[PDB]
Amino acid sequence: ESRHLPVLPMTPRIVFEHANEKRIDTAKRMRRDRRRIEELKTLEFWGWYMKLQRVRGRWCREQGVSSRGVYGPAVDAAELWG
Amino acid sequence: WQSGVHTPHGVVYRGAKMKNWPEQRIPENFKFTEEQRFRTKAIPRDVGTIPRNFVLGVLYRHQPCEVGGLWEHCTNDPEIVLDSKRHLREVLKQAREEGFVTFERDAISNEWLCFLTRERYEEVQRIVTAKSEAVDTHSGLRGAAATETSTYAEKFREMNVEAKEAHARRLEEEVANTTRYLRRFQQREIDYLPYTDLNGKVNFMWWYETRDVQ
Repeated sequence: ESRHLPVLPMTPRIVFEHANEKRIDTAKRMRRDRRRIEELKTLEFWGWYMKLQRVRGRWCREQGVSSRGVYGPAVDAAELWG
Repeated sequence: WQSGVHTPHGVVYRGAKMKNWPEQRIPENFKFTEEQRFRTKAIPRDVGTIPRNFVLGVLYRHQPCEVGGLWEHCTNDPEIVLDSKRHLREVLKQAREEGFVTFERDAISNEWLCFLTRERYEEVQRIVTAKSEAVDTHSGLRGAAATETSTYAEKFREMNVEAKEAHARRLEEEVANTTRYLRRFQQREIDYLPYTDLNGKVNFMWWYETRDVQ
């Protein structure tokens, strides 16, 4: 009959299929970028917490705070309860 | 730990002392009651980057490492960061879990020999080279004697060209003597602080310094 290139006429079914494909791609992209953002947030929060722990350790070292009870280093040397 | 209770009297480890821990004498008659000894606990030791690097370097030096041989080599080494045989065992266990050390029942002798995973051997080599370069760059006095450095390079080349087993043994003896001489004055102190991570697991942050007893 015809020899032109194979062209699908625009129909409700075809346009609905294209809309569904775009919706699926949009959902996938949204979730992927959301996961990336959450990973970045978690990484930076862990970095901040590590910085906080380093600052706490430095302050405790300066102030002579051992954070191991009212007992002196002798109990830790004994190691009978650590 | 304390020498008189956790070990028989007269046993002392020439490792890295803990900061502020008092070396207090204990009477010879001291002895635990069996139930108390069973209930006794132990302070957690550092299993992280520096201890594992030190142990990996020791194994890299002495690829075939027996138990007593490994402990003696660690004691001889001047970069000691460990504190006791318990700390050494914990570091070895951590390295094994990471996949660095492998223990094999030697056919020649019943003693358990130790090897390094070939996959991790490149990592061990990189760690050793990086540590050596960092020490060389940090040492301010090093390089002030160009003649001494040239003579040492000549000695290295001579050992490489000839059989260097005797030279290595003599160097190990000299290193042991120098480590004893250093311990006479200086000591590597360890200072630790507990903390709680986000996961809720209690861990310890450690830092090592060098103090001059004088």
